[PDB]
Amino acid sequence: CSPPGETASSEPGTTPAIWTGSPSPAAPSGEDHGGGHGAGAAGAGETLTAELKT
Amino acid sequence: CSAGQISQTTTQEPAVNGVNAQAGQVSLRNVHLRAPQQTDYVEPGTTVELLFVAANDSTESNKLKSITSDVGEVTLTGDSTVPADGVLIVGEPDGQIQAVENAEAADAVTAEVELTKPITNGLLYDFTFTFEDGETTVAVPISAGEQPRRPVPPAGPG
Amino acid sequence: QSALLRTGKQLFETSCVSCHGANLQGVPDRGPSLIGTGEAAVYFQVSTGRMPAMRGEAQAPSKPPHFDESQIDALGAYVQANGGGPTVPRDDHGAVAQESLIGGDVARGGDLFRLNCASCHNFTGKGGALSSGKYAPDLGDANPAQIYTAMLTGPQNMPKFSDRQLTPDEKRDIVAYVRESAETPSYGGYGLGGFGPAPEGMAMWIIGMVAAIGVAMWIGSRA
Ligand SMILES: CC(C)=CCC/C(C)=C/CC/C(C)=C/CC/C(C)=C/CC/C(C)=C/CC/C(C)=C/CC/C(C)=C/CC/C(C)=C/CC/C(C)=C/CC1=C(C)C(=O)c2ccccc2C1=O
Ligand SMILES: CCCCCCCCCCCCCCCC(=O)O[C@H](COC(=O)CCCCCCC[C@@H](C)CCCCCCCCC)COP(=O)(O)O[C@H]1[C@H](O)[C@H](O)[C@H](O)[C@@H](O)[C@@H]1O
Ligand code: HEC
Ligand code: HEC
Ligand SMILES: CCCCCCCCCCCCCCCC(=O)OC[C@H](C)OC(=O)CCCCCCCC[C@@H](C)CCCCCCCC
Ligand SMILES: *C(=O)CCCCCCCCCCCCCCC
Repeated sequence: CSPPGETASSEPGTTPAIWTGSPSPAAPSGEDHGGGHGAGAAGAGETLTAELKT
Repeated sequence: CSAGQISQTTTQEPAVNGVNAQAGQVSLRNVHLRAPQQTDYVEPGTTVELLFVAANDSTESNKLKSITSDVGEVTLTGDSTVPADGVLIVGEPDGQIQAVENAEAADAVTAEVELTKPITNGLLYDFTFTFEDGETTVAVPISAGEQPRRPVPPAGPG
Repeated sequence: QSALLRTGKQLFETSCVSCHGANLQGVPDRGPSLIGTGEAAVYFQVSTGRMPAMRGEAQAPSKPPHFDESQIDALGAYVQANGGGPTVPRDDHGAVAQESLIGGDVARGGDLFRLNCASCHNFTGKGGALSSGKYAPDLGDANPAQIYTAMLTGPQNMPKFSDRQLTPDEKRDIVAYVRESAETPSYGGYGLGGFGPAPEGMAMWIIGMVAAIGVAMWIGSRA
């Protein structure tokens, strides 16, 4: 005997798409904190940058 | 009888990243792309260089190298009709030595491509090299010539 | 260098143009093109002697080198100029580096060797067999530059370990482990080659068992 599933010459295939990993659900819910702050508004956190251009 | 007409040693491609395209009178060797990528893709609009060596097989010559352009608009700066029983070295693969203080025809036929399409290392991208004798698709790879590892960020256990 | 390039060309033209055609392009079905192989490939291959090759077979065997260090450098420079590629390491003076390639860490080198090298060579760099007439040779003859360049350019049926895949520090550690395992004396007696079960069983059956049987024949009486 030989393995039932082999030798699919047809269907050349396609290049895999860029992987976009989903965030870890409640199972591995652990994630890095984005920054603690008072946040007396809708929420900004302790991380905010900006680029002053010309 | 590993020495018969089909022997392992003889039927071996060079251990180089560039592909070989023997189709046509002029043979293309070590044809690759120097496209240093800082992320998943080399974004369109950035110029990456096209390395290869065109060796002439016949002395009777095929020194035209008309267009050799594909998706990306490959342009041949300092183009010259070099191949006459010899080599046309378009660029300087990493580790290349100039071999003399001066130079001939300024750059030695440097081929550069404005991508107009994302590319990434590990993929094969078709290039149609067309000499007056004929045209051949080569399926050039992306090669990181001599650049060492780019430092990946340290991992924070979670 | 100009004269180095000229010497490399002269050696090439009267050594290998029959199988690595002039212009460094490969002769179809006799030898691969040397464009892009680099100086490291030439150094390793010619210094080990494999390249003055007088047969097409399963594997090109090692042999005494046909060129001295200066001619090896000339050929390597010629091939590097023609194709452009990996370069053999060198020390401060300019000679091919031997001691500088001995990595400081040997445990790391051994781990990397086992993960990557022992796969086919051995636990300690003795030889190994391959599919059809091929074989991974013993590493005890190779010098640090030869080991480093062997990794840098996969010679034949050997994976090509780029600097990105094995940073030169990792390759230096592997070189240190190879040299240490090769030059280290067998603790516990004569290591019968480096393969445990087979040489050990043969030595049992030939040394211990013939001794026991001969002593039994001496003590007892034939009948
Ligand atoms: C599955 C299977 C057995 C396939 C065939 C493989 C096999 C055993 C082939 C034969 C090996 C030989 C004899 C190769 C030489 C070339 C050859 C075939 C010549 C013709 C043979 C012939 C008819 C010759 C005329 C008379 C004759 C029969 C001479 C035989 C010569 C020999 C080699 C005799 C002794 C037998 C022998 C040593 C066989 C190899 C087997 C083993 C397991 C050796 C173990 C061993 C090894 C492998 C070490 O590396 C080592 C390193 C350091 C210390 C110790 C050892 C050690 O003990
Ligand atoms: C009867 C009881 C007595 C038992 C024998 C005890 C002998 C004690 C010897 C002295 C103490 C131990 C020395 C240990 C130092 C040591 O190990 O010894 C090597 C040598 O080794 C060799 O070559 C072998 C040389 C030949 C002499 C020994 C042959 C004895 C065999 C025949 C005994 C088994 C019986 C088998 C019967 C076979 C017939 C079957 C039908 C020498 O170095 P080297 O040679 O360079 O080893 C290479 C590394 O360098 C290099 O990297 C590495 O890559 C390797 O290439 C390595 O070989
Ligand atoms: C089977 C896959 C393979 C692996 C993986 C491999 N080798 Fe090799 N090695 C070979 C083969 C086959 C040769 C013979 C090449 C030739 O003769 O052209 C060789 C040649 C060598 C040589 C030349 C020895 C001499 O005396 O000529 C050395 C040294 C070496 N390898 C060490 C290493 C090192 C260091 C690594 C790093 C992990 C490694 N090997 C990984 C198969 C492998
Ligand atoms: C057919 C006889 C033969 C001759 C003679 C010969 N080569 Fe080769 N060459 C080969 C073969 C076959 C290979 C690939 C298989 C191998 O190396 O075992 C090769 C591969 C090479 C490689 C390694 C290519 C790679 O991708 O790693 C180098 C370097 C090289 N040759 C240079 C030379 C130089 C320099 C000479 C002359 C000093 C020479 N060769 C003489 C046949 C030959
Ligand atoms: C039935 C058992 C008896 C045999 C019956 C009649 C046996 C009659 C045997 C016809 C054999 C025909 C072969 C046809 C070759 C082929 O088309 O394939 C090519 C292959 C690719 O080429 C090879 O790879 C090697 C081919 C050479 C074989 C060397 C063998 C040398 C033997 C020595 C090692 C000595 C051994 C001791 C042997 C000792 C015996 C001495 C006679
Ligand atoms: C490669 O491994 C070997 C190549 C040899 C091919 C030619 C063989 C010629 C025939 C030899 C005869 C052997 C003895 C026959 C016994 C009956």
